Amino acid sequence: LCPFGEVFNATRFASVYAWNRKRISNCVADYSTFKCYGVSPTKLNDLCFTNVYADSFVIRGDEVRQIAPGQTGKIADYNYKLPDDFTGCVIAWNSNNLDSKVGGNYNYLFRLFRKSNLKPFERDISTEIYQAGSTPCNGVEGFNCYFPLQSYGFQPTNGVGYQPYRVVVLSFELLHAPATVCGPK
Amino acid sequence: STTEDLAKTFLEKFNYEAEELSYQNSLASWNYNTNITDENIQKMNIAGAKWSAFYEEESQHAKTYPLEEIQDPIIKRQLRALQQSGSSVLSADKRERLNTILNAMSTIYSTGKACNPNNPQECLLLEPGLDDIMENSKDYNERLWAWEGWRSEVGKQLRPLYEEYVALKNEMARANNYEDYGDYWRGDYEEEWADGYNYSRNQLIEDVEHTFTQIKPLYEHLHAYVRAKLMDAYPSRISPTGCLPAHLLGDMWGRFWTNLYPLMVPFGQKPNIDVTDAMVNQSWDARRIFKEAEKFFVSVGLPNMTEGFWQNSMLTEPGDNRKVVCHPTAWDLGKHDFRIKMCTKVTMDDFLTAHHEMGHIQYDMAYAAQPFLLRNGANEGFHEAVGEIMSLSAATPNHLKNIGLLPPDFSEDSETDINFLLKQALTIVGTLPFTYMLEKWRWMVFKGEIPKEQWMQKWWEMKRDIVGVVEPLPHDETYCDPAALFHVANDYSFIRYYTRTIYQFQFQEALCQIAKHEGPLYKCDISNSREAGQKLHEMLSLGRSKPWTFALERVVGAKTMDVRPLLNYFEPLFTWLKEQNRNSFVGWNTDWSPYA
Ligand SMILES: *[C@@H]1O[C@H](CO)[C@@H](O[C@@H]2O[C@H](CO)[C@@H](O)[C@H](O)[C@H]2NC(C)=O)[C@H](O)[C@H]1NC(C)=O
Ligand SMILES: *[C@@H]1O[C@H](CO[C@@H]2O[C@@H](C)[C@@H](O)[C@@H](O)[C@@H]2O)[C@@H](O)[C@H](O)[C@H]1NC(C)=O
Ligand SMILES: *[C@@H]1O[C@H](CO)[C@@H](O)[C@H](O)[C@H]1NC(C)=O
Ligand SMILES: *[C@@H]1O[C@H](CO)[C@@H](O)[C@H](O)[C@H]1NC(C)=O
Repeated sequence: LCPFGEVFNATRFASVYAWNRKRISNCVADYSTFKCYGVSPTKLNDLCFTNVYADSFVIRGDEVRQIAPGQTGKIADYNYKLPDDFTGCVIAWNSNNLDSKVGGNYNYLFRLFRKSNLKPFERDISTEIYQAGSTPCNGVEGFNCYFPLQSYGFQPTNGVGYQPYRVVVLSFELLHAPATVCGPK
Repeated sequence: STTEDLAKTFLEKFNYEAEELSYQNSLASWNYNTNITDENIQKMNIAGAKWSAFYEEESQHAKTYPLEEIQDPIIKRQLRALQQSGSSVLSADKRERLNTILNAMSTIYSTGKACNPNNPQECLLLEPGLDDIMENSKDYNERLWAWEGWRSEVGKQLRPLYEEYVALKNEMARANNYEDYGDYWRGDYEEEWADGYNYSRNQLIEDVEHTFTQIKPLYEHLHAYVRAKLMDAYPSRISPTGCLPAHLLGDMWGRFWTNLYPLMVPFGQKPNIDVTDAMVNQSWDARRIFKEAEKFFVSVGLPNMTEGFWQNSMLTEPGDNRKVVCHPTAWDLGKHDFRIKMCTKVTMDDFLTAHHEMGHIQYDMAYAAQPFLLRNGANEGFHEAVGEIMSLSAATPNHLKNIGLLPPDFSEDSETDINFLLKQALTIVGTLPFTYMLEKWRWMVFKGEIPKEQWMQKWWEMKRDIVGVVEPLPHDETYCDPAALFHVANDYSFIRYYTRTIYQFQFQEALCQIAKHEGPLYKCDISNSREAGQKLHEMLSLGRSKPWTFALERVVGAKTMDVRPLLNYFEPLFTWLKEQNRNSFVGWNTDWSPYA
């Protein structure tokens, strides 16, 4: 009665920085790896679905284990963290032959340094040269003063453990938002 | 406001950066030795140019400002390697002679040729003319003229790098900003540190007598065991009771001693086994050998390989104008890319090499979780030295016992064990003795106080002492044969004895002890054993986080080196060899010509 699965068959996945968040309503659906907490994805019909908070990213193959609330890791520290009120799951699948080009794809970034703690779902767009010496760097490369971002370099020849994956994360806030299941009388 | 985190990022960014350069150089190298075209003949100098720029600039960055106040020796050593470098500071006019004597060897070797005495122009390279005589025919003059042709028209063009070296080069390394370079060419193991133990290296060399009192009087018995059993080798010219010959030593540069042993034949007829024809006769097939030699070490609690490796490793020989070195190499492409190339041909060499290759490609992922600066096992010497002992384990009928048609009690009959398959004792150690003065040559010419009465005179006294070589036409001390070693420009190791030599000593003090046999590897179980998996697959991963002595100890139980693996495993023929002959005349007997 409504189209639901736009994000599963997506065309391209954005960078690991710009998150994509959509609001929808009154839709439901059913079913390489899948694992969630609230309820079985096939029997989930027995509960009230209220809020939709969708996102997706690209993560190297092996470190899919780091996407969970209250974990440790550089990628989690600099991109995304989750709170103690965890309600959701992480879905991913391998698309090496679909996302890797023989020449090599080198258009992705990450972060290495910070200055303080970060609240979940926070962004800093500034890319100014990083100073730690007493004498302030006025834009001199090196000497602890550099540029933060760095590429990734994926190829189809890369190994299975480090082959690219497409990452899907769905968050449903258990607020009083409307449901997506009903019937006759 | 601390220097630790100030200097750490400098290490981390380049540790993240170097992966792309390493990967690109790997594909370039593979493309070249697989596809040899004029477009590909030059890959290294252009692919590693960026790597060399990175290395040099970061070396000048880290060198000029040191890291005095750091409190973690593991990290200090880890950044020390790329902290210190050089070889690009000295003046060209004087450093050019040094790099010339180092490098110009390869050019003359590439333009060299050795040929027949009656082949003026049309003739072929060195190897095929002389390497087949001992195994095929009996022709004397062709082998006899070898050293004369060498010394007259093949070894004479190693002099332009010769005459200056032995005359002047001993002292002119004073501007090398180090103690010396022989310490790094044959001594890059002398390192002293902290955290519980201070470790040394000279105990791995000074124990010659200690560790081979049991093998030292072996020439003194073989000198008569030749007449005892090896008579069928060569009569009518070789002295029966005199000295061992030295004008027919066997080869040109004295590498191995395996070209003179297999000449005792008491019988000719036998239903032997062979990879050429007997491969598939007795309930065997050639296609599933790769699957079953996997099963034997994967059914122990490991999962199997995907089809990616299967389609990446094609099973056809090059054959055509496109050709690769049919010798298979465990390609360390990195980034979880492990690949091997081979030729379609069944041989026992092929089986042993394939076994070593799958051992490599299986143990490699144990440390796969570590970042770039730890991409190797405990020691690369083992990764290429254990091929021999795995081949030895493979060459035994445990396979026939495991497939279950010929029962294991079908031991070889008595008259079948004496012919061909009981000579393996000194094949490894027959090349050891003549390397000590070569190893110490720089170690005692670095001083510069040495006089000219001793250049390398010790050779002849060592032969008189242990071996009994009576020197023909002299390649004497004036003719510095060690200075003319062939692999000088190929930067292969000569650091311990030749390569992966002395690190093999103390590790096997308890290998089969853990593999639970009272004695040797014979009847020691490796297959279907639960203890083998937890004895190897979890501990075969060290990294740079812990010193190599901890990895050694966790296997052996002792820090010092011993020789207990040299146990009664070799007894069944030592009981034939070393009891009787302690009376006969060995070596020099004053009945022949010494100078000739
Ligand atoms: C590695 O070896 C084989 C590869 O499939 C597995 O054993 C076989 O598995 C298939 C599929 O499950 C069965 O149909 C066969 O009967 C199995 N053969 C046996 C048990 O002899 C084995 O399980 C694999 N190891 C792992 C950990 O997956
Ligand atoms: C390593 O060898 C040390 C030798 O003496 C030390 O030499 C230098 C490094 C100075 O620090 C000097 O004061 C020292 O006495 C031993 O002292 C040391 O114990 C050895 N290492 C270990 C772990 O025992
Ligand atoms: C599109 O989504 C469906 C939903 O299950 C999936 O089966 C299919 O493989 C996807 N791709 C294509 C090309 O249909
Ligand atoms: C070698 O190069 C030629 C032409 O560049 C190409 O056709 C061939 O496939 C290459 N060899 C391999 C093994 O790919």
